[PDB]
Amino acid sequence: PTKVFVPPFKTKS
Amino acid sequence: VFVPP
Amino acid sequence: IEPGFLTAFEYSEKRKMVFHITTGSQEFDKLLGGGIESMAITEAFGEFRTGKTQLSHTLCVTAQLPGAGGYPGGKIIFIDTENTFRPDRLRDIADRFNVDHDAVLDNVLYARAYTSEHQMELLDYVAAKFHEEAGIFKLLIIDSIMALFRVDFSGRGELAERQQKLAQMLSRLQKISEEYNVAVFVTNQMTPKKPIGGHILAHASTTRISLRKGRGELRIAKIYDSPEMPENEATFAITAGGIGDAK
Amino acid sequence: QKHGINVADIKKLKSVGICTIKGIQMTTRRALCNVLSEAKVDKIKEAANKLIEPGFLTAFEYSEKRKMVFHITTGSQEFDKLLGGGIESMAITEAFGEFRTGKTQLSHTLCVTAQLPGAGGYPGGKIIFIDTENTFRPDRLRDIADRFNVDHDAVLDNVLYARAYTSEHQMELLDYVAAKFHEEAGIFKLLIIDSIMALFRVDFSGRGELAERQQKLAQMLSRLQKISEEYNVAVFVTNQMTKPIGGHILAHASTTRISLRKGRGELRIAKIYDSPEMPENEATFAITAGGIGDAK
Amino acid sequence: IEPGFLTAFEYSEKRKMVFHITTGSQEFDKLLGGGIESMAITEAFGEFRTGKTQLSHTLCVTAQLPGAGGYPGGKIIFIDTENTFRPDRLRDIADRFNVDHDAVLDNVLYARAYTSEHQMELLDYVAAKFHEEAGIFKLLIIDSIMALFRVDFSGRGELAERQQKLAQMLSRLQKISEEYNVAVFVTNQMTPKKPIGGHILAHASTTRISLRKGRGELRIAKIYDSPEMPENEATFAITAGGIGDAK
Amino acid sequence: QKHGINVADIKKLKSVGICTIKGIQMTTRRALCNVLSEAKVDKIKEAANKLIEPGFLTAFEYSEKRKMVFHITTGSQEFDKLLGGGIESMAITEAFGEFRTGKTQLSHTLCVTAQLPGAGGYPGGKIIFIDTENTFRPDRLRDIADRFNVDHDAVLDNVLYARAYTSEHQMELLDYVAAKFHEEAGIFKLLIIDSIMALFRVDFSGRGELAERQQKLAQMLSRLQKISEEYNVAVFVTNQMTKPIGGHILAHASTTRISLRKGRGELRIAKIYDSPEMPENEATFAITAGGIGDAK
Ligand SMILES: [Cl-]
Ligand SMILES: [Cl-]
Ligand SMILES: [Cl-]
Ligand SMILES: [Cl-]
Ligand SMILES: [Mg+2]
Ligand SMILES: [Mg+2]
Repeated sequence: PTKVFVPPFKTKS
Repeated sequence: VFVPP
Repeated sequence: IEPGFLTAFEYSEKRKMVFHITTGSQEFDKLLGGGIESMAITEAFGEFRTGKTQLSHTLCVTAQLPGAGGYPGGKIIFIDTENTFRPDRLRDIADRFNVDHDAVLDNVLYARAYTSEHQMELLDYVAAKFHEEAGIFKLLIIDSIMALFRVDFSGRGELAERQQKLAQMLSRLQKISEEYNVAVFVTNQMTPKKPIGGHILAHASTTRISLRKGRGELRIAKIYDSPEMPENEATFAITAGGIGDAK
Repeated sequence: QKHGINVADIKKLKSVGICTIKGIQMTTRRALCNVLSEAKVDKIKEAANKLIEPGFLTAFEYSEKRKMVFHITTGSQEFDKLLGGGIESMAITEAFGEFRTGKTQLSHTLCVTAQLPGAGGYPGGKIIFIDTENTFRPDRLRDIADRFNVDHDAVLDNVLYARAYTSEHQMELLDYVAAKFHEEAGIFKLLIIDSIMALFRVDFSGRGELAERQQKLAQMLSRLQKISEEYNVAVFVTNQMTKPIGGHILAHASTTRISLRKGRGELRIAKIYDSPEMPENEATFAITAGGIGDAK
Repeated sequence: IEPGFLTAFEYSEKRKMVFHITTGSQEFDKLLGGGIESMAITEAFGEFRTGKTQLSHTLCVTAQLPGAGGYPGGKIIFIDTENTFRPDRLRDIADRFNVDHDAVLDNVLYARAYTSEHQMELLDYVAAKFHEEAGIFKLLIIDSIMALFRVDFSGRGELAERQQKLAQMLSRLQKISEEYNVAVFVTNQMTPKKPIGGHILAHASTTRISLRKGRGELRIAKIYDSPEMPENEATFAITAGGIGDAK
Repeated sequence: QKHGINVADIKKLKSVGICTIKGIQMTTRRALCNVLSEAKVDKIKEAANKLIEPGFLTAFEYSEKRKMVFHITTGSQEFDKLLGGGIESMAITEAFGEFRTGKTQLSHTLCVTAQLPGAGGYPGGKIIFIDTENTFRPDRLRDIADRFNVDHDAVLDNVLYARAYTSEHQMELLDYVAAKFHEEAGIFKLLIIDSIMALFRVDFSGRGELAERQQKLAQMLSRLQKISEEYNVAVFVTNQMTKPIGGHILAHASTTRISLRKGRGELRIAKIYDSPEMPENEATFAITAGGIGDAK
């Protein structure tokens, strides 16, 4: 599989 | 080859 | 070596991937056919009081948001020649779009260019970064595209090498936008009030936008060199939350 | 010796004085049989003409070549009447004007009309599109193919495309164009260059670099004329204005020059450049989602 | 090597062979002293609407017809720099003179010149062809003489080599006309309305004709730089059958 | 091999094609594991980034760098309001005007105010003063130190000074400035150059020598920006007028440009250069024996 972009909705960790 | 449409 | 040709069918498959990044203003987007287009260079110029920097900062956030036509959002590369990039400005824009500050800031890559040679070397790292995280980055911002070229070649005799170096960078920029399917947004200065760069910058840019002040706090965007008609113009507003629509 | 001329017979001409390839063809049949027989003189004169190529053919042989000349419809009957049938083969047709005028619409319309059988037994053929402006849009051809009731994928498969980023690259592309025409002989009928000169203004933006710009521009245009005439293809090029750019170099290379301008409302006008102010030198046409057409 | 001198008697014997090729118009011929003269370069210039191409095409047929002073007719060599030669045009002119189309077309040799260097190389093949079929060819047409020189040397610094190459071609052209007893007819462009080429072309040409539009469809031919007098002017007509006389 | 990359592992990349340092960093992690393990690829990619320095850091990392940005008070609250707190760090601030205006007063005042703890937790620090005009007067700092109630000898011990006699010497001094900032990390907070360009006009006083003047001037200013941003220091430079000198080179390098002019009587006015004619872009201040201050 490939790496998909995750929009900045969720706060980073 | 040319296929005329 | 055989650089070859590709059929218009193969080119159509490549163009089916073309996206637009919203400016934050629906009227401005209508003018651009959806927003800042990928596989193309969009240039915005005007006075310093106009929203060139506001549009640059707004795009840093809107490019990360899912949009029209299945646009999924992506990371951004910001090349700064003016020392104007302010991450604190992105926090207010992220608040408007209801998105996390640290997440917005983590998806923007930044570099200061101090010389025209350095600006060109940065494009080598940009291409390599796009090649690493394939399909991850969607926007390359260069604010501004030419100020360093005026600085490094400030003589009348050095204009020949300035034009050559400028054309070499712009042809590479077009190749990056088209090979990696990214929108390239660049800002420019003016010197009548005409944009700098002559035919070199006019040719490289697929869309050129003239920004000017309108009534009070409102702003007007127009396609440069286009006839004087209403469809070639759009009204927008500048707020703490970036480029938006008029009240 | 490649053709089959004897080793002992090639050294016979070196003694009397013949030492170059140009001296073989220029020496007459009346003086060649004094070193000799006319059977061997006709073999030495034929092999010299193969290598040297003087380019002399009778007007009858040229008429046989011109009988193959075709026209590619613009999509507008009025525009075609103005051009004597449309975009002519064995010739460069240049169209210039403002950005708002239909230079790109005519470029895209020709991508489809060149594939359609037309008047004078024109059978249709493939196209090569060289793009210097990043304006070619295959999606635009689908709407034009719909107007002519022809398959989208078939139209797109018959158009070859290349982006030129520099003037040097634009010239290198013409080497591949000639080779492609030589492969599928009689298959391709149109070569579009949109635009012909923007890269030349870009690469040579200095007053001192104008001498090399003119030389490189003239070298490309003379090659372009040779491609159009040797391979019997119509060459359609678009140009910018400042009057059209290119000076005498582009004016000479182009056999037909068309000035495009906006008319009443959405209508457009095409005129032969530098021609007298008369109605027969002008034509009215319309631009629609289906390309260049006639007025309502 | 001894290039030497020849007596005026020997030169008179050479000049006794001088002929004229009818233009198709008796009035135009009277002006030229019989028509296009051999052992000489005749230049015709004017606007594009004037009959420079009509005169070029008419001569392709009239040069093959027996004429005044025992002129027997002969073959023609047409060097085309404008892409204007049209054999179909000669068929209508051949019909006017009641001569076979294929026979007219077989007696005209044709070559396209794409560069000034190529135009000069073609003159080497022209001389060799004249030397092969001695006394067979009677006319060499160059339409046009200088357009390629303006094209190849379009800079102010390249004007010195342009003048040298132009003078080298024209001196060779005079030598071909005089050594092989052929009429050389060349067309030229204008840039007041004056012919291009300066003193170089003015010197090389023995007869210079200015062509202009007259009343309605009529045309006027005049000897260039000559005084304003009626004997230096002639009226002619242009029809589907070529250059002719007025109704 | 300096970092610790194996001798047999460095020659593995030479066989596939990697021969330069730029080809190591530009080759992706996806293509580097086809020659290999991702444990050794992360060691080859990290060591390449140490030597080559692409300069790419996220906007979060840049925000952490900008959180350290400070302002050095001018001594006038109105002037500070205009500047957003005062002379900003990681930036070049240029002040120009007539000789009678307070360019030298502001230079000398900053020599003292930069040592005083200020707003936003600014702790104070040492200063480097590069003098091209022979105008630096330590006795002037004693009167300003008296106004701020601070010891004279302590103020004078925290200011480093150098006279530049030529443009070449001025540039060489910037090499020693960078090294001094690198020694006492976080100790120095201000670099003053009074004046930035007078030596460049002097050394290149011909029309033909303007090309090398512009090159040398741009080289110094780009180095100056790098020093201000890498070492987090405020750079304050003074300039002459003819409009300020330096053209686009100095206008670009300076992030904030201040025009100083005389106001009513002994009062002075500071304005942001090239900004619109509005009151928020202007401020009134006074010049006293105690340096730059507010109006009575
Ligand atoms: Cl701005
Ligand atoms: Cl159009
Ligand atoms: Cl004509
Ligand atoms: Cl002062
Ligand atoms: Mg071009
Ligand atoms: Mg100085």
